[PDB]
Amino acid sequence: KVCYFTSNGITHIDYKDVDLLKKFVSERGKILPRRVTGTNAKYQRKLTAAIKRARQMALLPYVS
Amino acid sequence: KEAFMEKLLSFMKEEAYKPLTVQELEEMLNITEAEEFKELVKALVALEEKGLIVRTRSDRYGIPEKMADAMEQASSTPDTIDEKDLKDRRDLRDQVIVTIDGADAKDLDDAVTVTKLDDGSYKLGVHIADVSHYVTENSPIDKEALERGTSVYLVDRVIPMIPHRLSNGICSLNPKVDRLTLSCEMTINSQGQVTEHEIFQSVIKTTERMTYSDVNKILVDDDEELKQKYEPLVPMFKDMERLAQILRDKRMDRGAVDFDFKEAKVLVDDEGAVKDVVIRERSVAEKLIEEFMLVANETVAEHFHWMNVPFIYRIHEEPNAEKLQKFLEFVTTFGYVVKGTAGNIHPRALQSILDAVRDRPEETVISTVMLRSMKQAKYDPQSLGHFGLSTEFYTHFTSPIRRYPDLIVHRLIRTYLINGKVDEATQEKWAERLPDIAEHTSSMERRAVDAERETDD
Amino acid sequence: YNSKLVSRLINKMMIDGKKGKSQTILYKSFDIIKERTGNDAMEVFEQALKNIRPERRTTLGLRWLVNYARLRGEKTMEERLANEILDAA
RNA sequence: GGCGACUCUCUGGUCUGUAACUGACGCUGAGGAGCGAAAGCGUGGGCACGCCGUAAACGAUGAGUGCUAAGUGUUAGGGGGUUUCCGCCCCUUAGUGCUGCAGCUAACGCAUUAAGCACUCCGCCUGGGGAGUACGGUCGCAAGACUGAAACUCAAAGGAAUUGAGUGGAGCAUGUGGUUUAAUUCGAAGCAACGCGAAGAACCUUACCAGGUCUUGACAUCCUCUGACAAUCCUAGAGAUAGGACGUCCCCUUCGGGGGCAGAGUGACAG
RNA sequence: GGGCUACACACGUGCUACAAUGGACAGAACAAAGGGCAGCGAAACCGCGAGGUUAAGCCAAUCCCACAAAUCUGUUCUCAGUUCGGAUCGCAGUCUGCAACUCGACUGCGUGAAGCUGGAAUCGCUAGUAAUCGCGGAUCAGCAUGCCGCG
RNA sequence: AAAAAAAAAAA
Repeated sequence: KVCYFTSNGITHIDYKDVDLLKKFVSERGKILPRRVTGTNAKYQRKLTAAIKRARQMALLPYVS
Repeated sequence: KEAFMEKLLSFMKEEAYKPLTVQELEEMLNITEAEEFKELVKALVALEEKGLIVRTRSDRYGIPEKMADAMEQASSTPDTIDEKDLKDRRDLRDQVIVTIDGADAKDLDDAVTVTKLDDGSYKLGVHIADVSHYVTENSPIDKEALERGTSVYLVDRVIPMIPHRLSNGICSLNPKVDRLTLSCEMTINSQGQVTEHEIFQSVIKTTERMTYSDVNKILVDDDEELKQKYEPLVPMFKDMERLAQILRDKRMDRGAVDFDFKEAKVLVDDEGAVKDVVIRERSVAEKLIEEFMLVANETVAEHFHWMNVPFIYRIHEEPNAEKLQKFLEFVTTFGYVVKGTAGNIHPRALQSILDAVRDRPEETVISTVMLRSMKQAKYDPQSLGHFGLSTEFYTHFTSPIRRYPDLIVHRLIRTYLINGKVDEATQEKWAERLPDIAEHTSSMERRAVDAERETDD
Repeated sequence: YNSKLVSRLINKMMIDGKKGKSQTILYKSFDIIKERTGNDAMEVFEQALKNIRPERRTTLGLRWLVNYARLRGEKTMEERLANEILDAA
């Protein structure tokens, strides 16, 4: 499939944007692999940091 | 607890009862309290453990009526007879019974006794190790014993058919200890005819373990020291010699072919180094035991032939007429003329050649070409006779420690004679399995012989 | 040659049921044996077999005769077989 | 040597740029210096911090530079042209694989990340055992680490290759895989599923998807109703989807009207 | 439209090799079974060849399918990745369907590869066991290393 | 068919 961020031309992922991040976490809250979400390597890395920042500020769960 | 279990069992014994799940039993018994439900579960488990009820693969309870491992088995087998196993066996522990074997033999299959009767006939007891008692059908050892088919006797070692703990222990007719046997007792007249016989289960206690060497020294070498040592047994050994000669004379008169070939025996030491290569001689003591095992084997085969139940035979078919024609042309070059045609030769006509070539330079080769003209003996469910022994009925009964066919013969004896199970379903079961067993064991025998020869060479 | 051994040798030589080919090879080979030795080919053949269960003895004799003949250097099978028989003899 | 929850503070190196400047300002480096798993050791701690410095830390491929087919991923940028883009597709560097030619190799292989063809410099080897031992060491707190024998002994030791100790494999089909895909429909999923189907996938099949769609619908049970139903050329399109022209006779009426094909709408439902 | 015909990368299953008991390349043949009216299709028939062609006879002991092949025979090749057997890839035509593009069959026509006999596996065995060679039909636009029945 | 056992059996 296609990268969300290269597609929609999103250069900057934001940890505050919970709704976006929630598209990339599983039911249990596990970060979905790149192979499953079609994400670019570049954006997987940015995305991963965002989710971890989000988890830290209790925007997202560690474990659902 | 017990009153509840009885009530549940009574309910399940009713004629209208069908196998029910735990929930269906709860409903049918009107159990509404959690403590009564706990009682039901405990009762079902306890009754299932006692084997009074059975749980099906669909978790329904029902009444039963209405519905390394070889070595572990060997290790669990008792080293002594259980008193319960003496039941319905003839007690022969007070009789003079002996084994006669090779000095190195530890797997003693057979024990013999001879009594001369007042009318001048002989009573011969042949008492064979009851291996079928310890190696039950479909046991781990049984499956392995089928796979092996026979013991293999290599130059330096034996590969046994059954584990050494049984073969040398509880199955072996060890000296002066109680042993279970399947016995063939035969009354034999002055012409070597079996006039009466009985096949039965017994318990024996061997008086002595003899060797072929010791028995020859007593009978042939007239050894006074050994006769004094075995003074009580010497009369029996002399009657055994006479009876064996009578049986041999009858066997030869019937026209059996005495294939007495010089075989090599390789002699090794305890380290397996070769010491010597000698001619294997068959002494009087070996030939005596041979005749007793032969008459027991014939008697068992004849008994089961007339009983007309599925059984296993040791057959030797008639020679190939073309091979035999070539043999008859061959011996004519040496000036030996045989009475008969290749398509209807009597064994006696071949024996007459062996007797005529005895102690001649051409003996070994006429003997060898005669053998090559014969067929191989094999196991078969059909009684096709045994050409080489000039007999219509022959089986192997006398060595169940080392031959799986003999172990099958013992099981068929127990099934048909002792247990009286001659029903159609029992016969069909054996009629189906005996062809495969006969083919396999005949293959395993050839494989053993080819390996033994390969080690000799 | 009124010989079952010959007939059996033909069967061992035969490939893909082509019995004719094998018959021809054998008869030609036996001609080569007679032309060299002067002896009867059959006699030489039987001598060859001697040097190479009773049924299995012949089986192995003929099998080896043929197997090794095929491995020899001479160009045709009739010559390879002749030379292997002559050697065996 | 080695680094993974996160943030901030301080601070290395590298790449793509680009072309402004500098203008050979370079390279390898014995020595030396620092860094250097683990462990051991030492002190307060169950970790900090010093010695000690080896380890498949060589890692069995020293460092730098030039030259010498390919075909393809992967990481980070740049250039072009359908392209705002998205997105594909080519061109170029940097890192990292993969399969291979030249040449090289005893063989195995190497292959622009060379074990090819070259130049420079540094480390190293010149049979094995004795032996990393001996001995002076030198470093430590110590264990060790470090440098490194010989007599004598033995014709060997060692590398690769080695080959042992009916069907398979060689070359092309097929069917269920799996994987590659938007979709690659499956049932069957040993038995009969795995040439098997279905006695013929280019297409239909074909499910399933990517797109164009239509909707009593593709079509019935209905019905009341009436036009026969349509054929056909034109317009399109990938065709569906059909829209038009033109062309149609209701089946059958003892003639009340009921009834083909269904126009027709019909209505629960279509299948 | 596509794909199921991918093909990353497995197995089951099926054919063509590993020549000489064979490759050429001529000459002589010997089979059975099955099918055909919307057809079956001869001669002559184009054709390097593959396909078209027109039309007899038969509606089937009267026609057509229809020429079984393997094999025998000499001529090579001659133990050679070859005259081993055929991959593959150019390029050449002929049919058919709606059109051979993914993904047809066939021939023209170079190249001619692998392969010079595959461990465990797991059977049986004398005439066509067998194996080889076939051959016809079904199905079906096209086209069977499939399959059916028969030689 | 000259050298033989396999299979009698031995057990």
